[PDB]
Amino acid sequence: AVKYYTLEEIQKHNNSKSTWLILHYKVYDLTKFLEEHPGGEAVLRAQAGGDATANFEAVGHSTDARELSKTFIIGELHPDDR
Ligand code: HEM
Repeated sequence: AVKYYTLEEIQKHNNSKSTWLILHYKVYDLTKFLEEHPGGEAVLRAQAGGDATANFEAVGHSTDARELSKTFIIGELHPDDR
């Protein structure tokens, strides 16, 4: 099924193990991609656990990168949040 995640639940995934984040109300686990991500782990980590939409777009990310993101899609932002 799809499953949605609350800001809370996503928040708990900001550290040492699980880097989740929200881009455009869509939740992405990239925790295993930290080193792999050619923008550094640190910035992903720092932005983990919440809205990183503005950060993501402010940096800017190609079509490839946008499509890549979907491969790391776990679900969406809970309809209670938005
Ligand atoms: C949706 C998940 C993400 C994927 C799949 C992804 C993928 C990529 C890829 C492939 C690039 C290379 C640039 C391109 O070809 O577009 C990149 C660069 C970069 N990303 Fe991400 N990214 C993600 C999320 C984020 C987030 C949340 C941040 C914000 C903190 C971030 C910050 C950066 C930075 C700073 C660069 C390097 C920009 C530069 O120095 O030129 N990324 N990313």
